[PDB]
Amino acid sequence: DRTGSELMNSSKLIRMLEEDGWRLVRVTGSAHHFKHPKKPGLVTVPHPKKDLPIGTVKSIQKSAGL
Repeated sequence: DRTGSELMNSSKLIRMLEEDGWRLVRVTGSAHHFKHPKKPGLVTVPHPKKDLPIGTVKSIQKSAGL
């Protein structure tokens, strides 16, 4: 609930990130650091318990999907 470095996300689309083959290579309290063994991309989803819009997620999908 800040206005800086808000990478926090909570959405069903995070599950898609898992199903795409992204693996948690670095475990953190809230921030899940995912790496896909094919593309040089690192996706970090900090997942709290809260209804969060996909506004940041669709930005993640740019790195996670492309």
